[PDB]
Amino acid sequence: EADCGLRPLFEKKSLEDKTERELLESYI
Amino acid sequence: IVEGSDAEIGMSPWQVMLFRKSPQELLCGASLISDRWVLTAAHCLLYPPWDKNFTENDLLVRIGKHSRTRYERNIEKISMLEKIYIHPRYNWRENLDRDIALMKLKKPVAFSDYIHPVCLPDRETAASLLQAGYKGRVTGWGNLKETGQPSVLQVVNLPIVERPVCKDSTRIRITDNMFCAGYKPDEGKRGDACEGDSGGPFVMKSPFNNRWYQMGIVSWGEGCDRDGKYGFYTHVFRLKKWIQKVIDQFG
Amino acid sequence: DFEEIPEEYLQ
Ligand SMILES: C[n+]1cccc(CNC(=O)[C@@H]2CCCN2C(=O)[C@H](N)Cc2ccccc2)c1
Ligand SMILES: *[C@@H]1O[C@H](CO)[C@@H](O)[C@H](O)[C@H]1NC(C)=O
Ligand code: NA
Ligand code: NA
Repeated sequence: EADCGLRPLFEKKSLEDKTERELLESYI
Repeated sequence: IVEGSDAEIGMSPWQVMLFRKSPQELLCGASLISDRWVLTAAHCLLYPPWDKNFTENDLLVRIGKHSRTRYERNIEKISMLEKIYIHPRYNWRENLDRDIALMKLKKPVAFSDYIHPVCLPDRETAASLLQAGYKGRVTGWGNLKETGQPSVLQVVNLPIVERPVCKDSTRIRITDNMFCAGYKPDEGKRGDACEGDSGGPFVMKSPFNNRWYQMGIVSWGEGCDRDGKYGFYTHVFRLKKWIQKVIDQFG
Repeated sequence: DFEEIPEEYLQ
């Protein structure tokens, strides 16, 4: 899908979930 | 999921529950990859050592769920299976090599705030993100401990482990179609998938395009959350040629 | 244990 992987309640609204930053910080 | 936490509402809208019709019970996790296709572990459908060999009519998939046991009226959607496809070289005899299966739904599911597909990785995204130390996220309604069950979907973030460490942790033969994840004993943090989480997704959020990709499928482990052991995941990208072939042929 | 699901899905 063109829209795959973008969550309606998070990415689509520019809201972050409580732990996704932990993932980003690991991508060094 | 051991040592995880309750998911937030809509945190994993691609999460799918594989549900046995009779008796009514959870069979496995799975993931939504389009309006008509669900991805899971082959061992969720076929595992002769445990007399497991499900046919389409044995099963339902429940999409959009949060609560494990409730019927989530007006939120979840329940779909029947048109056809199951298991990887032709799935190795149930030895080590679960190529532990992957697809399920086509009888009718497309409607997307909503709670139901939305995850991306499958391309070669570049896989090469970029499948690196030791990089963390992914595993979700499921499986056991909270090795030896009970959660009220709602559980989530845990876990780092990918160096291949030699994966290999040295087990007597089972590891292949390029698997990777392992979890913390080392010296790392102080914990967490793992467990029985019941089988077939669920290991996902990573690309920092390049801010989309979630499914890199792994919960496949196997020796115990749950044991020190010095790791969870093993089907390497989705390595098997993507098969995925595409099935979808192209039967879509 | 599991809440019963609508009959329509078991037919
Ligand atoms: C992280 N994790 C921990 C425990 C169980 C699981 C879910 N997979 C399973 O329970 C699978 C299904 C068949 C036996 N499984 C196992 O995980 C076995 N415990 C180990 C095994 C590996 C490979 C071949 C045979 C046996 C995942
Ligand atoms: C599993 O089920 C199918 C169909 O019912 C059957 O043909 C097959 O021999 C069984 N065992 C397998 C695939 O190992
Ligand atoms: Na070994
Ligand atoms: Na461990």
